[PDB]
Amino acid sequence: VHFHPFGNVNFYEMDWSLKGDLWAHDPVIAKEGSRWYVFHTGSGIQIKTSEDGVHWENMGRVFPSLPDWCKQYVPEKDEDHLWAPDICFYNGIYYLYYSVSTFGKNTSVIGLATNRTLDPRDPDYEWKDMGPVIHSTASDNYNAINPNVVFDQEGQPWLSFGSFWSGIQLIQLDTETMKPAAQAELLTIASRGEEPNAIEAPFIVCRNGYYYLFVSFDFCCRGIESTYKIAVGRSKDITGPYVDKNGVSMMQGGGTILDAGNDRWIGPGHCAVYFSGVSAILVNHAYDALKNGEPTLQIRPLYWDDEGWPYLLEHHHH
Ligand SMILES: OC[C@@H]1O[C@@H](OC[C@@H]2O[C@@H](OC[C@@H]3O[C@@H](OC[C@@H]4O[C@@H](OC[C@@H]5O[C@@H](OC[C@@H]6O[C@@H](O)[C@H](O)[C@H]6O)[C@H](O)[C@H]5O)[C@H](O)[C@H]4O)[C@H](O)[C@H]3O)[C@H](O)[C@H]2O)[C@H](O)[C@H]1O
Ligand SMILES: [Ca+2]
Repeated sequence: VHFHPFGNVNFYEMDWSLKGDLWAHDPVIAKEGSRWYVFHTGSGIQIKTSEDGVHWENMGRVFPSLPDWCKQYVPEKDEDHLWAPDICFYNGIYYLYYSVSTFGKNTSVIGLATNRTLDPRDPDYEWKDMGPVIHSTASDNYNAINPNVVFDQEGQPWLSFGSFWSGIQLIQLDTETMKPAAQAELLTIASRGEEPNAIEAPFIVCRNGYYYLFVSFDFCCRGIESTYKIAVGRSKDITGPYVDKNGVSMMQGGGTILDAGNDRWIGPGHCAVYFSGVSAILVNHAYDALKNGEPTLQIRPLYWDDEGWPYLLEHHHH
């Protein structure tokens, strides 16, 4: 399943000196035609576009206003900022997942919107509100935010999500609804194993016979004091057990650190990983120490070593 398509594009041949409107947190990317799209956290889900992948402009948003049903799930929410979108392309349809929540609480719902095209100029454009996907309340020990969809080796879709509480959750989706399958059960597949369980934002990819689970550790959303980092583990089965490069279980704080940030780019996290041919990129945000800690889009080539583990090189100089 080519659920994140990018064409003949070779990410290792592009110079990723990003320009333009770069302010963002919790970014994902998609490409339709020759146009690239970044979906990120903000009013009604915020959208940027680019004709090359490198020069970005703010383009629009997914919802003019919050869908009405959301209030039932999160009655205390009184603004229209939707969090941590995820995008995938399946059966000719775009499935956009997003989070409705309030900060520090686990009364939350993940919604689904669908579209035939990502382009508002295209007369087929219409984000159909397909309603709720999965939710959490105070009686749950997980938080229904931060969705991610992955396809397993048998082409079955799966949803991972989570933030704090018991950690990262996983549940099988139905291929028709792209919502959790009838009697499907929620599994916890990662956790720091203790309090406060600062693990969130899962992103799963399948490469060379392993599922790789990327996550963010520690604390976002504090500008220049954010302590966010990007960590990774892997499993032969999508249901786990996920283990880091040192063999430590990701259900016990395991995870190899991919990026902990530098003197400029503080607290990198909420990442997404995409492939095109034999190339890959990591997408995330980081808090800009030279611009008042403002969350900033980052896109970098991501390499894989001979043992199958991902790694980043030093930042180029521009
Ligand atoms: O930048 C300017 C503005 O941003 C944009 O508008 C919307 C904003 O983006 C949102 O951030 C994205 C989300 O951030 C991550 O998770 C955030 C929170 O972390 C957890 O809460 C943190 C903390 O711990 C809580 O308690 C922990 C649990 O309680 C125990 O019982 C349990 O055992 C513990 O584990 C505390 O209450 C709290 O202090 C929460 O899970 C989550 O709320 C998500 O991953 C991202 O989705 C930001 O918040 C929005 O306002 C605009 O563009 C711009 O104006
Ligand atoms: Ca995500």
